[PDB]
Amino acid sequence: RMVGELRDLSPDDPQVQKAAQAAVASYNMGSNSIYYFRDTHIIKAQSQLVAGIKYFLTMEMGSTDCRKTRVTGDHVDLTTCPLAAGAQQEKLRCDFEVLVVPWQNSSQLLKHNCVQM
Repeated sequence: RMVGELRDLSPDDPQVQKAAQAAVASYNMGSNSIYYFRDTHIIKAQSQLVAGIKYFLTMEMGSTDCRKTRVTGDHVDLTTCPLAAGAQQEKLRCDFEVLVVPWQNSSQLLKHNCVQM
């Protein structure tokens, strides 16, 4: 078995960004809201070395005006989805654990825990 150091990374790190996008996309596939949520801010980002790499992300999200009825996943561009304003506006502070392995393309959201703000 292989277990490594838990290290702090920059939120702007390009591989942290991909992990975040995989974390958000997985949340939307399993969330109860009609609207797609979107990452607004990445607060903290750590990485741990395993047979692969685990990414421990603390990040803020926001509900959008984009709906699952009108737009399907895998074909949704969250950059074209505006944050909902008033009445619907819902914010979440989420902890994400993203596993990335070399033999796979799709990263996995292994665990999550969101908390309204």
